[PDB]
Amino acid sequence: QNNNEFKIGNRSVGYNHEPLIICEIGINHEGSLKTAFEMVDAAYNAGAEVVKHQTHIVEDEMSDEAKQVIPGNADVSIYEIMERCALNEEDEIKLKEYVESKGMIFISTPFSRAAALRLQRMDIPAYKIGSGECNNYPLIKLVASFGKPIILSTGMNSIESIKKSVEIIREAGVPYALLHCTNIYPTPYEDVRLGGMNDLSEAFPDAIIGLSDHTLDNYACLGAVALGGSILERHFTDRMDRPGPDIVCSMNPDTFKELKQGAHALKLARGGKKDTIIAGEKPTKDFAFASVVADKDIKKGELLSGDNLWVKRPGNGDFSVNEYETLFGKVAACNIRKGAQIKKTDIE
Amino acid sequence: QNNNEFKIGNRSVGYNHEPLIICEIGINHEGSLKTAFEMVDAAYNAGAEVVKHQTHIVEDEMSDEAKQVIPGNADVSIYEIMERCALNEEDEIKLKEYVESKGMIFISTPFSRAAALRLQRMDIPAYKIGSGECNNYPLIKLVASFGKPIILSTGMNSIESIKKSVEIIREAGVPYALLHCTNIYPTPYEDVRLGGMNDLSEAFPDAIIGLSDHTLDNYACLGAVALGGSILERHFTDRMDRPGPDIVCSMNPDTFKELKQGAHALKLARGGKKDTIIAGEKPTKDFAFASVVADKDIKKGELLSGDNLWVKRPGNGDFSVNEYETLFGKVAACNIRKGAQIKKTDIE
Ligand SMILES: CC(=O)N[C@H](C=O)[C@@H](O)[C@H](O)[C@H](O)CO
Ligand SMILES: CC(=O)N[C@H](C=O)[C@@H](O)[C@H](O)[C@H](O)CO
Ligand SMILES: [Mn+2]
Ligand SMILES: [Mn+2]
Repeated sequence: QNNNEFKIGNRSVGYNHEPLIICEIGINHEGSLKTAFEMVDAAYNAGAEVVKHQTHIVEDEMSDEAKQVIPGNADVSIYEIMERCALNEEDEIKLKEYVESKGMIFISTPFSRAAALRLQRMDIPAYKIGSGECNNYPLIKLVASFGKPIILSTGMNSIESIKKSVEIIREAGVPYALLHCTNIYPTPYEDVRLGGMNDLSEAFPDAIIGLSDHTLDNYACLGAVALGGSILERHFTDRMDRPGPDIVCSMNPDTFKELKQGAHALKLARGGKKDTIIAGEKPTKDFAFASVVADKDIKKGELLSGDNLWVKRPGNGDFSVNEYETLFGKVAACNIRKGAQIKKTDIE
Repeated sequence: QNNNEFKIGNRSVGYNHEPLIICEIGINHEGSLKTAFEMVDAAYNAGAEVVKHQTHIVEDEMSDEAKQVIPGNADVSIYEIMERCALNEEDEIKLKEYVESKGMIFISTPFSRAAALRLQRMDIPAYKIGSGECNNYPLIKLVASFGKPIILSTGMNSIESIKKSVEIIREAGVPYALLHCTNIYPTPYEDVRLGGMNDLSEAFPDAIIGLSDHTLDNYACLGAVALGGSILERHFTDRMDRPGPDIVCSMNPDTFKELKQGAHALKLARGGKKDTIIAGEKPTKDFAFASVVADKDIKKGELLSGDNLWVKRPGNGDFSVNEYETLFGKVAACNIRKGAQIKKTDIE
């Protein structure tokens, strides 16, 4: 499919690498640092490599009007949701320390210029841009200027729209990933359109391609690995009985383990060429291919024909079924017994 | 991807249809009709639509040489294995009756001319050609002459080799499916090469494409549905404690149910276009897109610039973040308050 790669710290990312699962705890901690640590713990214990946060600073990321608009998966204002779940800088720093104290990579999504500038002071290894901010070219310009790689969610945007963000990233010269995404919480299967992944890499050949997902299970993310995705992102929780607008479409430690397992299998099985010769198939070839046999007794000097020849397993005959017809017209040099393979010495 | 379809009895098969799972009991019944019925039962009870058999007639399908060649997943001759598992015509007829008495479609794989002629007397709705016989053009010629659709496994064969079989099928004018396949029992993930599916449909645009599989689990078959497969075939057993050379890579009633479930989900999620507009995304668009706001107080008659403008959620502003730069140079008609959206009445 392709050979693009870049590193997030020490982790190589790309088609020829192990697909990377981003556990976004996001606002699932409900603004509690203690809950965020329990979620980071569940992710460590499940084998996660990367915890992603959301860096919310309510005054810089929304104007007064956001206190009157309700998101689709909640019933209060988006302003109220972020004032309730936002971690301040002192605690977000503690989150990053904790995540790395558990051996894992911390990245986050900035929603504002102030949030973007806070993460650069923390010196995170790479930056996630969410689907809302995929058309936020002034913000993309700022993050790309930090010189880290950029993982850009691409939901709710067209190729034409994304191309303007991608020109900005290329200009800064940082490597980048494009994540196909659908921003309904949760997302019906029929709205995933995994074909959108091929569309994205056909439109931008230099990009790592993966999927951000908000369906109820793993099927979409597994399908994306089969298609060549290198990065899979689901929301993450320690347990499903947590409160919060994104908990519903999150994975828990067990389903992460399923996803990590399917991702590994499909990383091996995907791709390749039809025509490749698999050495392990040879004993099956040798016994199951057909060889040309006599279909009846054939007298010395009689002509071989489609009436006195046929084909039978196994494959060690002098003439393969591929050469069946080239024996027509040839003359019997011996008496040939019915059911015997046609040997070269059976014809003049 | 494509729009090809044909029917197996009453079941429509193709990309725009529900993917079809073939439960091949094969030689798992170990030659026992009573065991074959227990396997047909487990398949009915699990929700199967199609039971596939293998139609073995040891004298017509192999010569004397097959009593000296051992298949890779066993330790006796292929001749011995088939003499032990082969159902005679009286019992194979009873199998087909039973399978249809349970509401299901019976198809089988012929391995010989006699086997092919037995199935036409039974008047099966479609024919499976296994990977061993994919280069058996004289046998393919005979089966295609029966006028039923043909599902052709394509393991251990190149595109160039398959093309000769496909010319034969097209000539008879029956619709056909191509199944990508790897004939190692069982098959490591790394040998599946799911890309071979795209290769097959790129080489033959009129064919239904699916996968025949012999890996240990469902990951491959799920990946094939994500890629657009319409037909999935695994070996089938009622329980895993059965004896036999193919039991190992078979599915049981539970894992079939998993596969049928993943197949249904990935049938919905696969395909589509990136640029499609998902109506359900609109509330997220309205709250998460940014609008141009004043970044500082701006005096009446001052010029708007990248220093006094910025962008903030939500999306109901007069100017989208897409129009951010077109506001540069415009003149303030009012006093504009810091943090307020730029309204059209704020500029001359
Ligand atoms: C558009 C957007 O930013 N969506 C976020 C996911 O990345 C969500 O986590 C929202 O913050 C959340 O669903 C609001 O209820
Ligand atoms: C090449 C071939 O015919 N393989 C069959 C599957 O379709 C197997 O079921 C074999 O009959 C079996 O594995 C022999 O041990
Ligand atoms: Mn998300
Ligand atoms: Mn098989």
